[PDB]
Amino acid sequence: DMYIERAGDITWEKDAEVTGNSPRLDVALDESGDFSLVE
Amino acid sequence: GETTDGVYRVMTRRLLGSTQVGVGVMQEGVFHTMWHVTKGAALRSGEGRLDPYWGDVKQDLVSYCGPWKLDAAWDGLSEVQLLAVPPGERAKNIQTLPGIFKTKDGDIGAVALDYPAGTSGSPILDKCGRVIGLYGNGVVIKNGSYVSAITQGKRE
Ligand SMILES: Cn1ncc2c(C(=O)Nc3ccc4c(c3)CNC4)cc(C3CC3)nc21
Repeated sequence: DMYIERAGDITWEKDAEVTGNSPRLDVALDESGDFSLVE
Repeated sequence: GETTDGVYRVMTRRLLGSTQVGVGVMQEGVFHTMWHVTKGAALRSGEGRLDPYWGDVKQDLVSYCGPWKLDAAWDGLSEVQLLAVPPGERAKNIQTLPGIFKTKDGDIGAVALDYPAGTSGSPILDKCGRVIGLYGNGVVIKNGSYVSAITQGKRE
């Protein structure tokens, strides 16, 4: 049986760690909500 | 139980110790998470119970106690913040600029950050702190890395 625990407020924090790239990917979504790359 | 607005961890005691299977957003008395996290099973918050209200396996979203309340969306221009809640680690905001998932039904946002599968359900925020979607459903790219979509529900 699953249970929930509070992990904090939801706020935007200025001066946060800025990382990660921005890629454009051609994808497909199946009936099961599972993504797949299209080529 | 506790129904204060905020971000929450979704845990399970079904395995060895307490394992984090995901994350979710409590907003306006409704707990929003990803369907693959809870599978539509009821959740517990202390002595209290949270029963499913809405869910969809294709969208991969589920709401508890009421209908989906999160209606904000990415503008397609600005940098967002993944409020990552990783297993055993403290909540941490990571500012990033999303990419794009181009599909046959329109384009969606996409955050390229590397976290364990148990981080699924963590909200993605706009500059106002509004939840523009959940992190945890996407694809594996050429280098084995995971790129998640920005998944938002519909508000009626
Ligand atoms: C690194 N990594 N490897 C796998 C994963 C997944 C994942 O398996 N998501 C998932 C699973 C089942 C289903 C759906 C999605 C939707 N249909 C059902 C999630 C994340 C999140 C942190 C980003 N990281 C992963």
